[PDB]
Amino acid sequence: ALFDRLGRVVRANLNDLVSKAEDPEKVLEQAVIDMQEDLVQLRQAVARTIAEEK
Amino acid sequence: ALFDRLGRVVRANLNDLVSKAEDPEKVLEQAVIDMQEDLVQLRQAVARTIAEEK
Amino acid sequence: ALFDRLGRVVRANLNDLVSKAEDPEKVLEQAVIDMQEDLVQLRQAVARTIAEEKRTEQRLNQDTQEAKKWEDRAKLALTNGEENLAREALARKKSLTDTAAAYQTQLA
Amino acid sequence: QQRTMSENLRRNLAALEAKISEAKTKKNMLQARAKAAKANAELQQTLGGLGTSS
Amino acid sequence: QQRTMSENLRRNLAALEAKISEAKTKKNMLQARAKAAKANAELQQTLGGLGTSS
Amino acid sequence: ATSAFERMENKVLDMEATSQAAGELAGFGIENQFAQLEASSGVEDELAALKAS
Repeated sequence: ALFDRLGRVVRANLNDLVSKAEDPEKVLEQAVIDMQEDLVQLRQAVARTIAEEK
Repeated sequence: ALFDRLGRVVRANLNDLVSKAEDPEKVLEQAVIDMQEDLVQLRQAVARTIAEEK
Repeated sequence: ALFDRLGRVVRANLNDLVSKAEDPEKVLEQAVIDMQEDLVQLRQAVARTIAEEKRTEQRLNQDTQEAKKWEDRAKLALTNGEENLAREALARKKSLTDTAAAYQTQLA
Repeated sequence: QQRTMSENLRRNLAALEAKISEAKTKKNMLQARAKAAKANAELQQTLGGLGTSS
Repeated sequence: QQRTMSENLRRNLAALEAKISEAKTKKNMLQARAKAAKANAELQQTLGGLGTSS
Repeated sequence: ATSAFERMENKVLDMEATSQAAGELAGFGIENQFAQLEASSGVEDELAALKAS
C-alpha cells in the first residue's frame, strides 16, 4: 500500500536526526537511569510477591 | 517513540553541566548534611516505635 | 560557474599580500610556537591513553584482590560448615576471575 | 509453592543484576577505548597540519 | 514482639551508623590522596615550565 | 555510591597525571641514566664505607 514509501522515508529521516545527535556520555547517563528505573520497579514487584508469602 | 532521542540529549546535557560543576569540598559538605538529615529522621522513627513500646 | 574567476583573483590578491609580508625571523618564531602547541596537545592525548591504561590496571588489581577475599570467604564458609556459602564463594571467584581476565585482555 | 517461586525470582534478579552490571562496566571500558581512538585521530590530524605548515 | 522489633531496629541503626561513618572517613582519606595527586600534577607542570624557560 | 564515584574519578585523574609525568621521563635517556647512576654510585659508596668499617 502507498503508506509504505512514506514509512521508509520517515524512518530514514528519524535515523539521520538521531544519528546526528548521538554521543558516548548521553548514552552512558541514559543507560544508568534506565537500569535504575528497571531495578526499582522489579524490586517493588518482588516486594509484592514477598508480601503474599508473608 | 520520538521522545527517546530528546531524553538522550537532555541526559547528556545535564551530565555535562553537573560534571563541569563537581568538586571534592562540595560533595564532602553535602555528604555530611545528607547523613545528618537521614540519621535525625530515622532516630525520630525509632522514637515512634519506642513510644509504642512504652 | 561565475564565482570561479572571483576565486582566482582573491587567491592572487591574498598571495601578493602575504608574499609582501613574509620574513625569516617571523616564520622561525611561528614554527617553534606551532610545534610547541602541537606537542603539548599530543602529550595531553597520550596522558588520556595512559590514564585508561592505569584505570584498567587498577580495575584488574581490585578484581584480583577481591577474588582472594572470596577465597578467604570460602575458607570461612568451610570452617563454619556452610556448603551453600562455600559454593557461592566459588561462583564469585569464577565470575570475578573472568572479569579480571577481561580487564587483563583490555590492558594487554 | 510461593517460597519456591520466591527463590526462583531471587535467582532471576541475581542473574539480571550480574548481566546488567557486566554490560555497564564493559560499555564504560569500550567508551574509554573509543576516547583513546579519538585521541589517535587528533594526533594524526595535527601531524598532517604540522606536515603542510612545515 | 515490640521489644524484639525494638532490638532489631537497634541492630539496623548500629550497622547503618558503622557503614556510614566508615564510608565518610574513607571518602575524606581518598580526597586527601587526590589532593596529593593534584600536587604531583602541579609539580610536573611547573617542571615543564622550568624546562622551556631554562 | 554517587559521591564515591566522584572521589574514584578524581583519584583516577591523579593516577593518569602521575602516568603522564612518568612518561615525560620514559625514553628520556639523559635524566633516566643520571638518576640510575646517582642511585647505583650511592649504594656502591655506602658498601665501600661498610667494607672500610
